[PDB]
Amino acid sequence: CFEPPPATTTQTGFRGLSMGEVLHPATVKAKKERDAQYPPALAAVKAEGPPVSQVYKNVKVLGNLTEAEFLRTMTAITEWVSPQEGCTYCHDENNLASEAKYPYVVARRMLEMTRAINTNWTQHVAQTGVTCYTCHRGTPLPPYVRYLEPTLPLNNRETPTHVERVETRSGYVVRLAKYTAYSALNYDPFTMFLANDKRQVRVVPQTALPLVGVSRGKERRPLSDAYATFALMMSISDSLGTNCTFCHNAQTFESWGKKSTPQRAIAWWGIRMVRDLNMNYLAPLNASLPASRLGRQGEAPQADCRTCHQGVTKPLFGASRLKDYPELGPIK
Amino acid sequence: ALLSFERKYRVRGGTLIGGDLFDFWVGPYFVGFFGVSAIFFIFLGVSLIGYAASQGPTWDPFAISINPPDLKYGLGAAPLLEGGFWQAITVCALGAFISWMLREVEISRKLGIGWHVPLAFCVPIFMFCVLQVFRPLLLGSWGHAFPYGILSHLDWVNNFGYQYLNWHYNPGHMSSVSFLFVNAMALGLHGGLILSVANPGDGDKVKTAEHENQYFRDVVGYSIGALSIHRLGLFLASNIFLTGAFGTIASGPFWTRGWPEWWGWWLDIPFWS
Amino acid sequence: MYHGALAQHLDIAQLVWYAQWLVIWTVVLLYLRREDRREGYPLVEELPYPKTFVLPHGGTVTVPRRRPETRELKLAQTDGFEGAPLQPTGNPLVDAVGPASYAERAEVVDATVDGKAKIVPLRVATDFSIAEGDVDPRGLPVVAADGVEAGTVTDLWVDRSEHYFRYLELSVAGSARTALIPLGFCDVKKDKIVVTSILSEQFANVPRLQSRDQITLREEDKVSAYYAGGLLYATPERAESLL
Amino acid sequence: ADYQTIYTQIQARGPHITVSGEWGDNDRVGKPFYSYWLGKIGDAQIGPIYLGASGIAAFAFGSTAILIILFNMAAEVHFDPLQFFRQFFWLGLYPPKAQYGMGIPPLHDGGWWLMAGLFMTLSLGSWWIRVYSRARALGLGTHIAWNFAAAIFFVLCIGCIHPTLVGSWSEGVPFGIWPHIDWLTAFSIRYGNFYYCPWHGFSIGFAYGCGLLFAAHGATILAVARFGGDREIEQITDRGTAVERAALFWRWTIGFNATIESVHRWGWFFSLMVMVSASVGILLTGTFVDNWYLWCVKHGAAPDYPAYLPATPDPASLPGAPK
Ligand code: BCB
Ligand code: BCB
Ligand code: BCB
Ligand SMILES: C/C=C1\c2cc3[nH]c4c(c3C)C(=O)[C@H](C(=O)OC)c4c3nc(cc4[nH]c(cc(n2)[C@@H]1C)c(C(C)=O)c4C)[C@@H](C)[C@@H]3CCC(=O)OC/C=C(\C)CCC[C@H](C)CCC[C@H](C)CCCC(C)C
Ligand SMILES: CC(C)=CCC/C(C)=C/CC/C(C)=C/CC/C(C)=C/CC/C(C)=C/CC/C(C)=C/CC/C(C)=C/CC1=C(C)C(=O)c2ccccc2C1=O
Ligand code: HEM
Ligand code: HEM
Ligand code: HEM
Ligand SMILES: CC(C)=CCC/C(C)=C/C=C/C(C)=C/C=C/C(C)=C/C=C\C=C(C)\C=C\C=C(/C)CC/C=C(\C)CCCC(C)C
Ligand SMILES: [Fe+2]
Repeated sequence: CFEPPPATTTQTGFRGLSMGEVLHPATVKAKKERDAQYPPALAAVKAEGPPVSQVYKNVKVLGNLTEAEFLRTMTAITEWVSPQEGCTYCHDENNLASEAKYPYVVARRMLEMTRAINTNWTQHVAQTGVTCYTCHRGTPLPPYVRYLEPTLPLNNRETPTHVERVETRSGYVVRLAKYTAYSALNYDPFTMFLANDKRQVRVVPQTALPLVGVSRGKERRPLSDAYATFALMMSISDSLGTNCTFCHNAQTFESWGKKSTPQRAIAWWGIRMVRDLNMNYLAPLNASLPASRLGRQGEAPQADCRTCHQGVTKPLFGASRLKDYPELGPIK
Repeated sequence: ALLSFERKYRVRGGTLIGGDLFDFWVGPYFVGFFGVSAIFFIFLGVSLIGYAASQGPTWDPFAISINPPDLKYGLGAAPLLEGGFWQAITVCALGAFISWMLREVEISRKLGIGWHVPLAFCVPIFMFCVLQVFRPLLLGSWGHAFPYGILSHLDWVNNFGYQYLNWHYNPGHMSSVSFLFVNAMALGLHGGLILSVANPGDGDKVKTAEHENQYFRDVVGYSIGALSIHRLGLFLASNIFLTGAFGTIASGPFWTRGWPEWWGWWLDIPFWS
Repeated sequence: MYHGALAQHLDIAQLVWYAQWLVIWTVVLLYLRREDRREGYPLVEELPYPKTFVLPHGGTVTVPRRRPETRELKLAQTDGFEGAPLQPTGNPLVDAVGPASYAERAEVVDATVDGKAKIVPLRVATDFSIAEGDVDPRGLPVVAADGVEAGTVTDLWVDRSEHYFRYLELSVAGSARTALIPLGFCDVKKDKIVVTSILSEQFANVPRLQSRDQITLREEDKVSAYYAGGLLYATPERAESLL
Repeated sequence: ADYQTIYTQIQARGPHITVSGEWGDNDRVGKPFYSYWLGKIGDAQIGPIYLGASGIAAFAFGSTAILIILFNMAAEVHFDPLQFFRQFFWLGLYPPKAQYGMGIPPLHDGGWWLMAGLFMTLSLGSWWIRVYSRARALGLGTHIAWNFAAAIFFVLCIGCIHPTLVGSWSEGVPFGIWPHIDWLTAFSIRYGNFYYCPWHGFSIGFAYGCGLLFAAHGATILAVARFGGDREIEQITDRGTAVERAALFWRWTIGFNATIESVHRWGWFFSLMVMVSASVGILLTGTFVDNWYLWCVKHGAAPDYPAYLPATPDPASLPGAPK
């Protein structure tokens, strides 16, 4: 009902604009204690020895690394992906080279993905970077995943109610509003923006006057595009535990420069990164994952904003393991 | 200089303080003690506004803006050009509003009438205090309040409205808007009804108070009356800020998330979730 | 090519912006402010055509008003200034000056839609009665501002057009007469009628009615203003500053 | 302080008054009943009520308009009555999603929305006749009808007129509690911030102005209720001490004053310009203005603030950046 005083607030614009984050000191401290569960880096190993390409039977990505570094990598991977089962979740106990189980082939595709984010998408991740834990958080299935339709609850670990289930058609708006931060926007921002590069987010014209040949009849973009942009931004703001002012001067949402904060550019690179992972990486693996993991339309669970962030402007409060594990990007 | 009936009403007495010393008229304006203080508050304010505007980038009325200090300054004293100007105009504004009310109290006592008008002006003063003094106090800085500019204060409401995702969903704002629309609608109904009876058109007779009561009984079925309409009109106008004062103050100190998310006491009840 | 882009750097939205401020100031300055001047003019100590209203019960009356006889005001100036206040020369309650001043209304009894006298007592209005739940003031004493029983309410005066009580008829103690008072000056109690406006020794000078069973608009102003004067003129302390 | 202004201390009761009109004196339906508690803050009598050929038709077109939306609200919660009461606020009827232009939208996509709005138009249209004819039957001015006409004039500007000008039925206002709330943001976004529209600025000024006027006038009449300031009809034709004290309060406060009748013209014109200025804004919105912020920048009305956080260029304009 109410969040008890006081409240921690910041400044993101010129004084008097009321720009900045509005945060509750109990909610954030509940988020830090969840994010502090980040497993610390493993001890430094010996760099002297032959690369694992000559040593082992089936290694195609981490082939340059030594046996000491490779085992360390696999010990770290288990601590972030499948610690409740262990090595045997993705391996056969007698054969570590064979690809008899499904979490092996997906893992190798996820490795090329994680390396790519810390090598190519550094405009977003910078020197902080991301690991396996940033999304998985010590579970094989990432808590926050998205299908081709809105689902509840956001965290899939939670036991859902009958109405919140995607099967019951009576609670569609319930699944629709919660993803758009409790708003009755009849638009899914994931399937229209976050999944593919089919739709342009920007809906506001850069001209003071309407150009002739675009502002009359079928030439016009429907108002639904302005709704969905607003529906996307709500999903964006709720996933980072912040508001518009963090990236916008509400005076003008379309303009960049003094009206935009250095984080809006990062957010833009966030949109372009999510799509590339969804399309090139998180879409073709539907044949790699079983029929149980799939949704309803034969699609694989894809990522968005909250997948790493989980309710904070930065995933895990600026925690970096990039230097600790150079095998996850950037790649030379 | 006076109305054809004013002379007999212009008498000594009615002042709260000052006595006979301030009791007189400047043209049509009455002064009193609070007339002197008000003018002083208005004078010193505009003078410092005229001093801050020459220290600004432009002279365009739409663009003229004087802003509060940074949030890191807190509720302490801020430098003149760094929100200090704003800190002086606020006190000057408050004093000008407070003294103007008490001046209207000094006028109401002289005419032997009710105290309803200066008591109705306490509401917009109260709402000015919520935005500029009350809500900033609970947070901990003077910078949260709005700047004094024609177009600049619109951008403050914009960001502050957007800080909690969607402001329409605010329960205090909902009722605030509800009373803003219902008061304007009633003034269109009341203002139109009085002119309809008095002016039937052409060479027709001015109707009676029974015709007032007959019209609404024929249109909607229920009439409030001739005295009660001015009571509700005052009620519907006051409750714009009365309900609005609780929507603004909750945003921040009592609620940090978005206001659509506040509607989670109804939807997520275990038995229909 | 832009929709609305005409000559120069101007646009259609800019032109209407001027046309918007055009019609407003025209309605405000050339009409609304002129209608504000139909009462209280000319200036003592731009004008509109004096408007005409056809009365509900035969006849007409033009605004503003010009009366055949003047009312002398028994007041004297405090000082030689133009906006200088005026001071009562005698008793302001009977002379009707300041808050005790009544307007120059017509001396006719107010009328309903059917013509009948609007403000009448319950002795003329027999079909009218007090609602169940509220107090019947007939037979309850009237205690004045000084805490003294000034009289006793004998009947109630009702508006026959709106179904609403307006006046309380009470026979003044030690006067043998009846004096009227608007309900606005009264605090209704179950045992008493509370009036803080005037002293008990001032209940006898309340403007007297021409008829016992009917009241005119001017008489409705004389009575209402009389108690309004007492707010500032009942005790020698009600005229000076509070603090 | 006056107690009669707070509440009716003693309420008056009697036989009800029936003012004969030109037509329809037998069309009055309802046995009059009286409430004691409502009589404290107003009039006790509730009823009777007139129907007429203009009143029943409006209920006929109105109910049909409401039946369409309520049936579309139940279809979203899959006929579930328990989920209909839980999600009622979020539920609503929406315009066409994809772009079709000015042709008739498909049943499932803005088709029922157009029909619900069509029965809405005839409902408000037939009610205006009820607002107009009742004044003409009782020998009054048509002031209330004209104030209602401007109110109707604004609804159609955001209902059918603006969609006709630009050429898209998707521009319209959806039905529902939150869905119509969501439109106010989606329409302010498309045309570059509605704060920089002068006519939005005017309408707000008149919307606030009606609040100021009614808080003043409402308190003013209550202040002179002891003199008979509530009897406004007899105060215009015959200037009483009530309106004399009412006019002299403001003259000594602000410098000038209205009359008893003219201040109602002030309250009516302010009410009228909440709808007139709002209509002109929407008419210019889309037809002659694409962005309202850039319009105040084009003319130089808009103010500018220094960058607290480093100025942020558009990453889309970078050489080789993804589209
Ligand atoms: C981003 C935009 C949102 C927003 C953000 C917002 C915020 C942040 C706040 C409001 C508030 C309010 N909004 Mg809202 N809003 C409103 C209307 C309203 C009001 C009902 C309400 C109260 C305004 C107020 O507090 O004035 C205050 C007026 C004051 C203080 C005037 C002081 C008077 C002073 C004493 C006298 C001045 C004297 C002068 C100096 C002398 C001048 C003399 C000259 C002539 C010489 C409507 C009708 C809509 C529609 C149609 O959508 C809407 C949408 C939005 N609002 C958007 C969703 N709104 C307020 C509220 O209470 O809601 C919770 C509020 O705080
Ligand atoms: C959420 C509520 C906020 C809000 C959001 C808001 C919006 C969205 C819009 C306005 C608009 C307006 N606001 Mg504003 N506002 C303003 C000023 C103004 C006016 C320029 C204008 C018309 C409002 C009106 O008609 O009122 C009733 C008063 C009347 C009719 C008397 C005339 C007063 C005159 C218009 C005010 C002139 C002020 C001058 C700049 C003079 C400054 C004083 C000098 C001597 C130093 C003041 C001075 C205050 C104070 C004292 O608190 C205030 C409170 C607020 N505004 C709240 C903080 N305001 C409208 C506008 O046109 O802005 C561009 C508009 O669209
Ligand atoms: C993101 C949000 C923005 C926004 C979006 C917005 C839009 C899109 C529009 C407005 C408009 C307006 N805004 Mg704004 N707004 C306003 C207030 C206002 C109003 C002055 C004005 C007209 C609203 C109105 O009176 O319609 C309420 C009254 C109505 C709708 C009349 C209803 C009467 C009807 C005939 C009766 C119908 C009821 C029947 C019983 C039902 C029968 C139907 C049946 C058959 C189903 C304030 C005070 C603020 C502040 C404080 O910032 C604000 C900020 C914003 N607005 C934000 C910047 N606003 C309107 C405007 O002025 O146009 C330019 C407008 O179109
Ligand atoms: C229920 C509440 C409603 C309501 C009610 C009533 N309203 C009343 C009364 C009642 C009863 C009167 O008694 C009194 C009056 O006289 O009758 C006209 C008054 C008044 N309401 C005014 C403005 C008004 N009403 C607003 C809102 C509502 N009214 C709501 C709807 C708004 C909005 C919405 O913003 C405004 C701007 C003034 C005209 C007048 C103050 C005069 C004054 O106090 O003089 C003394 C003060 C001055 C002359 C100015 C002082 C100079 C300072 C130092 C410099 C200015 C600094 C400033 C802070 C900078 C900001 C500018 C920037 C934003 C650009
Ligand atoms: C010369 C000098 C400085 C002397 C010193 C004395 C002194 C302190 C003077 C004060 C000087 C100052 C600051 C003056 C400025 C006063 C102000 C704030 C003026 C604002 C003017 C504006 C823009 C007003 C807009 C409000 C508006 C729409 C008004 C028009 C409608 C009117 C007049 C309403 C008032 C009014 C109401 C409300 C009634 O109910 C009523 C009932 C019966 C008869 C008359 C009336 C009546 O006139
Ligand atoms: C600490 C426990 C683990 C150990 C000791 C371990 C050990 C090994 C070994 C020895 C190989 C090479 C086998 C060969 O070809 O000869 C290998 C390959 C591989 N294993 Fe593991 N493993 C562990 C856990 C995991 C987990 C949890 C995953 C999946 C998340 C995984 C996925 C893979 C992949 C993708 C390869 C291919 C190497 C490459 O090309 O990068 N393993 N592992
Ligand atoms: C719900 C609150 C928000 C609203 C209403 C909002 C508003 C908007 C609007 C209307 C646009 C489109 C303007 C145009 O046409 O160019 C936009 C663009 C953008 N905003 Fe927001 N904003 C919000 C929150 C955020 C947040 C929290 C971020 C940062 C994480 C952000 C980052 C961006 C970016 C990157 C774009 C460019 C879109 C693109 O080109 O792909 N916004 N915003
Ligand atoms: C479209 C979806 C996303 C958006 C709009 C978004 C937005 C943002 C924004 C605005 C920041 C700046 C925070 C700050 O510096 O204070 C940020 C930082 C960050 N994001 Fe995202 N995010 C999204 C999804 C993701 C995903 C999928 C990942 C994982 C690859 C991710 C990883 C990170 C990391 C590691 C940082 C911190 C880097 C730094 O130090 O600035 N985000 N994001
Ligand atoms: C070529 C021709 C055929 C096309 C042109 C037709 C035409 C003129 C179309 C114009 C359509 C129009 C005017 C559309 C306007 C839509 C607008 C402005 C909608 C705005 C607001 C809608 C709102 C607030 C929704 C209200 C709905 C509800 C409150 C829901 C349910 C109703 C109730 C709960 C009240 C029932 C009462 C109950 C207690 C018995
Ligand atoms: Fe009135």
